[PDB]
Amino acid sequence: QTTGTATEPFHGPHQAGIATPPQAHAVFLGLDLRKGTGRKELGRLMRLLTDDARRLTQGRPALADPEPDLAPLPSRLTFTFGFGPGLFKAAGLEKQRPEGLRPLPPFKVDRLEDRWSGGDLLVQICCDDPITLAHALRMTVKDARAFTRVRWVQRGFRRSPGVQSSGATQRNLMGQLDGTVNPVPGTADFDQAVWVQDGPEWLRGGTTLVLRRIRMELEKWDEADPAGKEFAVGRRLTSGAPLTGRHEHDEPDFDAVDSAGFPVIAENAHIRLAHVDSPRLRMLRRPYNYDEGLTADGRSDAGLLFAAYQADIDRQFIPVQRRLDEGGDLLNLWTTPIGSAVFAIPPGCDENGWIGQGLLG
Amino acid sequence: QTTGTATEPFHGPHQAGIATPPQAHAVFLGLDLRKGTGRKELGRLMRLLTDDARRLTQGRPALADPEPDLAPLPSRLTFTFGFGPGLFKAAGLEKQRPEGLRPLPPFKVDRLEDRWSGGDLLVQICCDDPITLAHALRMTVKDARAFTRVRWVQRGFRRSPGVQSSGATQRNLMGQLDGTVNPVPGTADFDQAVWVQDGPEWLRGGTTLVLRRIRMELEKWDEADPAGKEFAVGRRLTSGAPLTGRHEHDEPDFDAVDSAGFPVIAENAHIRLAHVDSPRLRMLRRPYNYDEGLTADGRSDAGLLFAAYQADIDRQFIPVQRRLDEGGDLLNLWTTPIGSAVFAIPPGCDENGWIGQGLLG
Ligand code: HEM
Ligand code: HEM
Repeated sequence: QTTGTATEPFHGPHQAGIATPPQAHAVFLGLDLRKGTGRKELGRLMRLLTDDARRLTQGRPALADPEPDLAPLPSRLTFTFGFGPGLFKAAGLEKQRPEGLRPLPPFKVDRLEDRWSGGDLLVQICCDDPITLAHALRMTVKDARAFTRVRWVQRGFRRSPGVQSSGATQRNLMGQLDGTVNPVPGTADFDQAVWVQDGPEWLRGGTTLVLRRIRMELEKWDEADPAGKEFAVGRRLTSGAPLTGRHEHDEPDFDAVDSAGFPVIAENAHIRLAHVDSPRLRMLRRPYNYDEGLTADGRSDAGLLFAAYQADIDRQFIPVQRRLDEGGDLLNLWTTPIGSAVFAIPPGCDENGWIGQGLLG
Repeated sequence: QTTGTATEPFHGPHQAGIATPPQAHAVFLGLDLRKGTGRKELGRLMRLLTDDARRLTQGRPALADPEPDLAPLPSRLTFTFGFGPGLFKAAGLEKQRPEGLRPLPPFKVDRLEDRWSGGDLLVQICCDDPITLAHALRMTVKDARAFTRVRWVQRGFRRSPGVQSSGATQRNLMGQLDGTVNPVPGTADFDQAVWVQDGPEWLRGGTTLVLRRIRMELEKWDEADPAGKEFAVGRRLTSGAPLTGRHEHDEPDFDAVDSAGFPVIAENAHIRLAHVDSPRLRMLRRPYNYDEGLTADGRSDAGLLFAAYQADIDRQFIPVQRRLDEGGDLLNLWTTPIGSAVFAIPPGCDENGWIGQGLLG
């Protein structure tokens, strides 16, 4: 009943944390495999981590929990595990790597930093409470340290629980309503867009994650005229309505023109370039905001942990980003991708099973 | 009514953020004055910041707000401004610096880092929502940048709103219930312990802040035996009860002995060394937790933003810390102060007034 006692099921055909409505906090933990971590070792690793998530998400201490009193109040804690391209070579399982699971191709907007890119193994931990989250992260590292090195850890947040109603769209650190057009969990379009059905059999019921750390150049954004800001996106700042409508969820009319005959939503508006007509081909956007550090003279380092889930990186992610990589895409003046990683996310498990057992077992 | 629409009054005899029950998130912003920032400039600065807090805490955009749509949902946003020792020399107001407002004396446990210590000007921003908080921080830096350089920014969190009931004690990242013995806002003991009445007149109705960034050596803490953990503190881990009682709020009996004649609460137990018999001399503890970064092999960098408020640093803070600085203080094995700063926090203001006007006006 409480924000603190509420739980998310750990077991199911799918891993939690994907269809789960985004919780208030997230940590994306990126791990590289140690020299001796092969197929057997990854099995022991995933069995450890599986049981940790199984207990902690239900508010129970992990086995050998160093802080058992931090286990209760799970606050909708979820774990989502993902396998990077390198994990299949280390496992001797190159035959099982999906064809599209590989570093994204270069984009003109890219300013990618190694310290925010790549990784053999992802542990994505989401939770409505940051103390519960912190404990879950320590326990993960307690069992992963023998097998892996920490490549990076990216921390993000959304609104605190209760600040806005459930399902209402939340704003990003540019002040924009962010998440209006999105596959809805528990619809035909969602399952077909998100859950893998083709390709190697182990991944069916899983998905893929494209995780891109995108900096917001807020100093430049601030000085941008507000009417220019709406022209660049294709929607109004306060209402979130498309420029052709009046309410946030009005459907963007990409054929409307104005008095002078010009498109109401501009040719390079961000919702035009990013739109895909076929809903079943769309990506699931499930981002978190980040805010990290200030320089001496007061420049912010903040932006978006852009988390995209799709059944097929080549069909559903790369074309959109390629289309965004154009010159007239005005949002590129104010955003800069500084990190890129891709992960194959296995199906869920039941009792007696473990995450990744279909691949590594 | 909502966690998001709830507000804290900005105006009053005292600044908010001190007696205010701690909100879910905090940022402590440490600023050093630029070479040209004297008494007149500090007046313009404090008038800018005052009006920013006045509007933003009530869910209204600041003047020249770059992200006005991030102003609503204030979520109990508060600002607390503090003046460092150097601020009085730059203002030509050395006569008005409280005698005790100076860097803390050295302690044996100290491992102080310049990047977490000192500062001429504090902006402490607390809020139940991290997006609201982030916007408030950007607006603060927007108006402070011309006058100051950012020395440090320390970010901290407690439970999310709704995870525990109001007033229930929350745990720290060592799993300990933290905050049981504390002056209660709106009692004689609180007002006498917290609000300045003696010393220079401008500070009456204000207070002082001792802000110490204290790292938790969690790798060592984890390997410490649980019964040893309770012996070191003087209280039980799950219940929070003193070793002489059964419930969290039972009064510690510092005269009880066991069968063998030995003190039940040990001579160097952390609640014994830190206890002050006279409640009116106690400090107000209002800490935040921090969790920042992992090394390659999985060591955490986490701990406590220990925020202590008192009318008199020499009478109410330094003796306790000095008493904690002893050799048998076992908590010192697992905690390390890595940052120290002190601030004089002015009284509040009304409309037509501004924070610090009694000092700088
Ligand atoms: C910091 C970077 C970005 C910001 C601030 C941003 C912002 C927005 C905003 C304000 C909207 C309209 C509201 C909504 O429907 O969510 C939107 C829509 C969308 N964005 Fe972005 N976006 C960013 C990056 C990206 C990237 C890299 C992609 C890559 C695929 C992407 C894909 C989409 C899609 C598919 C939509 C839905 C458009 C539609 O069909 O109406 N966004 N974004
Ligand atoms: C990371 C460092 C620290 C940790 C983990 C810690 C933890 C605790 C715990 C678990 C308690 C008992 C529960 C409570 O009443 O809050 C306590 C009490 C207390 N602590 Fe600490 N503490 C730390 C540092 C400090 C420091 C530096 C001071 C400096 C004055 C201090 C002053 C006090 C006081 C006054 C009490 C109340 C004791 C009583 O009269 O019963 N603590 N602390």
